[PDB]
Amino acid sequence: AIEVKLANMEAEINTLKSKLELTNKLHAFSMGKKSGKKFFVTNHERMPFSKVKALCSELRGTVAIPRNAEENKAIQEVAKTSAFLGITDEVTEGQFMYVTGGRLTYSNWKKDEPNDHGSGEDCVTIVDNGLWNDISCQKKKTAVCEFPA
Amino acid sequence: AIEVKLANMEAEINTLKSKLELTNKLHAFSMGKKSGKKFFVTNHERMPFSKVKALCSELRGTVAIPRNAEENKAIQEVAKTSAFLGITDEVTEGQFMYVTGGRLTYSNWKKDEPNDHGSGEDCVTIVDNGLWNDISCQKKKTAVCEFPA
Amino acid sequence: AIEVKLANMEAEINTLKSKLELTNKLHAFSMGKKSGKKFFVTNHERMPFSKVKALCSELRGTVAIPRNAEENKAIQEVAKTSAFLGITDEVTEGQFMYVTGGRLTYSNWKKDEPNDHGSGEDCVTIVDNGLWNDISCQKKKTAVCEFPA
Ligand SMILES: CO[C@@H]1O[C@H](CO)[C@@H](O[C@@H]2O[C@H](CO)[C@H](O)[C@H](O[C@]3(C(=O)O)C[C@H](O)[C@@H](NC(C)=O)[C@H]([C@H](O)[C@H](O)CO)O3)[C@H]2O)[C@H](O[C@@H]2O[C@@H](C)[C@@H](O)[C@@H](O)[C@@H]2O)[C@H]1NC(C)=O
Ligand SMILES: CO[C@@H]1O[C@H](CO)[C@@H](O[C@@H]2O[C@H](CO)[C@H](O)[C@H](O[C@]3(C(=O)O)C[C@H](O)[C@@H](NC(C)=O)[C@H]([C@H](O)[C@H](O)CO)O3)[C@H]2O)[C@H](O[C@@H]2O[C@@H](C)[C@@H](O)[C@@H](O)[C@@H]2O)[C@H]1NC(C)=O
Ligand SMILES: CC(=O)N[C@@H]1[C@@H](O[C@@H]2O[C@@H](C)[C@@H](O)[C@@H](O)[C@@H]2O)[C@H](O[C@@H]2O[C@H](CO)[C@H](O)[C@H](O[C@]3(C(=O)O)C[C@H](O)[C@@H](NC(C)=O)[C@H]([C@H](O)[C@H](O)CO)O3)[C@H]2O)[C@@H](CO)O[C@H]1O
Ligand SMILES: [Ca+2]
Ligand SMILES: [Ca+2]
Ligand SMILES: [Ca+2]
Ligand SMILES: [Ca+2]
Ligand SMILES: [Ca+2]
Ligand SMILES: [Ca+2]
Ligand SMILES: [Ca+2]
Ligand SMILES: [Ca+2]
Ligand SMILES: [Ca+2]
Ligand SMILES: [Ca+2]
Ligand SMILES: [Cl-]
Ligand SMILES: [Cl-]
Ligand SMILES: [Cl-]
Repeated sequence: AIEVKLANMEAEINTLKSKLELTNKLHAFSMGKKSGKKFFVTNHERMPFSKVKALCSELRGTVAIPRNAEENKAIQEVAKTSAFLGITDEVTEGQFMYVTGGRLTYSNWKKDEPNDHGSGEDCVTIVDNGLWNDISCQKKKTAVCEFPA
Repeated sequence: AIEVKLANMEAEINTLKSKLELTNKLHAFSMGKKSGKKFFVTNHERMPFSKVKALCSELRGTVAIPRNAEENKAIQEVAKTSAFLGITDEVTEGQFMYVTGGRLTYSNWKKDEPNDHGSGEDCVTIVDNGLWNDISCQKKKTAVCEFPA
Repeated sequence: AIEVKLANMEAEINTLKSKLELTNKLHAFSMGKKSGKKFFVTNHERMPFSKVKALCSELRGTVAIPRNAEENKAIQEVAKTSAFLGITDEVTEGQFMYVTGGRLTYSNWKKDEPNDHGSGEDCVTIVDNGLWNDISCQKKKTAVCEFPA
């Protein structure tokens, strides 16, 4: 009994792992994930940058980061309203870095941005026209998480 | 060896349990669940109150209940049409109680309601405007379930 | 004690099986699944018929098939644009069959369709008004899958 029951349970676990993987595939599909492309998801809730970071991390994702014009538009369509991007110059003023590390490979700043206006702006929002503007990380913007391709 | 196989399998199970919980979190988020707020969801099907109660229970949820104006609006936008609420006055006419227990606190009655019209109306529906109207439980209204915050 | 650990593992696995099924049920409900009815899902991605079939099959579903006017309207609403249906006359020109087997019964062909235009058209697409047209399986249309009732 012992060894047989153990061997079976191993098959039971393997079966459940496959089922859960398929469930995740179906869930990603319904969330709009295109084949071989990373995808963006939002609950349409507005919150400060720190809360967005924590939220996406818990979901094992990251704050949405556009690496090109296509992805920039994609985020825009998902968010619908101004949302935070996973880009800040919190570590060193003037040096915008990805929250995942590294300097920007792609940008789409509005004229005269980023300006660190007034009291300061260390976060980035993608406006309702695709251009970027740095804003206060304390302002409440739409939470948009990104998941791997 | 057996003890090692067993320990290793317990580890796989814990990981799988954590992974499914993550799947649940991401799903709720994609469906609009806000931070620290109850999750309201509908399949847009209209049915009698008894079926709504049965359906939500099968999903391990309950018929949506607005505890305040904020939740009332949240349910209003998920339903979009007239939907049953988890409130009835079947025990003592005029005394509305939540299906999960307790006396009705927050209410948002429409003018001249509740009127227990005709043969009697013991269920409650949140109509398009967000206001409430008492209606026969046998009538078919949208099914909206609620899950914990 | 080995046997005690084994029995707990079985209870852990069975609890996990039930929870995964609850997750699947809740996901179907959120996707608009009506009681005792099959449901449809789409990621809004356009691809050739062979790709759609492969995708749905991988998710344990099939390319959407309207068996009546109700299902047709439902698919039309999910798709939003022209999408492939799980119906083709690839095996024998002129005789449309469901990808899962059997000859086509209910149909909703547009005026003067099907016409196997030019070199040929063996796949079927549901257009914006809900009517059908036969087209090349090589063309890219929205991927819409159906899952069991
Ligand atoms: C004066 O106050 C208002 O009076 C009207 C009419 O009595 C109420 O609306 C009726 O509500 C009853 C609920 O028991 C029914 O829904 C009536 O509707 C039908 C019906 O019985 O199903 C619709 C049928 O199509 C109709 N038959 C035909 C052949 O047309 C049928 C007959 O006319 C009826 O049997 C004759 O007695 O009537 C409604 O007309 C108002 O109640 C409010 O609105 C309704 C629609 C419900 O939502 C109630 O919960 C509301 O209180 C009532 N309003 C107030 C403020 O008192
Ligand atoms: C009178 O009957 C009607 O005839 C027209 C013209 O042939 C059909 O429309 C064509 O259908 C074919 C189906 O294979 C293609 O969709 C044609 O479209 C293209 C194409 O071949 O992809 C579009 C290309 O952009 C175009 N090329 C350029 C450079 O512009 C190309 C060329 O014109 C063509 O290849 C030259 O050889 O045409 C359609 O024009 C009608 O078919 C029906 O409507 C179309 C749009 C499809 O939905 C078909 O499945 C429909 O049956 C046809 N209608 C009927 C009722 O018989
Ligand atoms: C190109 C440029 O430099 N433009 C300047 C404006 O900044 C641009 O637009 C604003 C809206 C932001 O998007 C910037 O990122 C962008 O560069 C600038 O506008 C002012 O910017 C500051 C940024 O620190 C701020 O957004 C001002 O709005 C608020 C504020 O957040 O501080 C909005 C608050 O709701 C409001 N408070 C209340 C209680 O209503 C405050 C409040 O009025 C001030 O704190 C009072 O001191 O303002 C926004 O106006 C503009 C300002 O002069 O200058 C442009 O050159
Ligand atoms: Ca700074
Ligand atoms: Ca700055
Ligand atoms: Ca700025
Ligand atoms: Ca009564
Ligand atoms: Ca009553
Ligand atoms: Ca009434
Ligand atoms: Ca053919
Ligand atoms: Ca012809
Ligand atoms: Ca053909
Ligand atoms: Ca045709
Ligand atoms: Cl800041
Ligand atoms: Cl009643
Ligand atoms: Cl073809």
